[PDB]
Amino acid sequence: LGEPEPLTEKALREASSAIDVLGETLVAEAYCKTWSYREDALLALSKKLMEMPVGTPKEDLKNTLRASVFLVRRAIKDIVTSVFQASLKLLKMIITQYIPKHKLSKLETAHCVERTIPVLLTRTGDSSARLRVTAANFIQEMALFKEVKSLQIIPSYLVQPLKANSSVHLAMSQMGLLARLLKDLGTGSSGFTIDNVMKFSVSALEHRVYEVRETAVRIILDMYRQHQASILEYLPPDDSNTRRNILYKTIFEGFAKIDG
Repeated sequence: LGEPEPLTEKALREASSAIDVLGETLVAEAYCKTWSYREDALLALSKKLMEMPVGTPKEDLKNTLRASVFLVRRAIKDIVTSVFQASLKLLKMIITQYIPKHKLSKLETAHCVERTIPVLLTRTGDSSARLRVTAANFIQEMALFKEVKSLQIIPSYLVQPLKANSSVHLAMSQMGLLARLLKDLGTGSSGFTIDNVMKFSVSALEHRVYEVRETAVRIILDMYRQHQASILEYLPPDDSNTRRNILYKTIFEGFAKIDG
């Protein structure tokens, strides 16, 4: 049980503000090469956050939240599973317990979500299937927490178009999350719209990976079962020249199958 190594010059400037709020010891623990210290820092921070009394000044509560979110964000990228899992436990406590306990605003909730969800989505492209599932399940869990659901933030990340050079795992995970949360949250108040969903799905039909294109077809057909006529403007016209692309054939005779 030797002490954590010192922070590098780069880490020092990067974590400058967190050091003032949380102290150098805890930040050094979080940055060091010993996973059990990285884990302990997050669990210690978890204890510290919930022991802060109700009447604590709002600016101290917000600073502490912002410094903690800074550490959660880096720990979501951890190379050891236990540290990754401890960061999710901390993140959940901040959004679901700390914020409502101290009656903090929607801007704080939004800050937690905006700083962590994009980094968490990168972990849904991990090589480990068990890690992809843990990351995806947590995103689904946060998307349905009452305070986060109201902000409509998470659906907006899930409809962002798939990059050309995107991995097979990353693309499949995003599509899986889109389909599952679209069914749970629906259209209107959620942040999903016929507009952004179809825009995403039609764009995915040009992806290099067969399985990505195939899932886009499945989502388009599901949107036709629900919304019928209002999605047709997003697609090309139904005729035999369009049907010389094999995917659009499947879609349009798919539409024909769904009707009489």
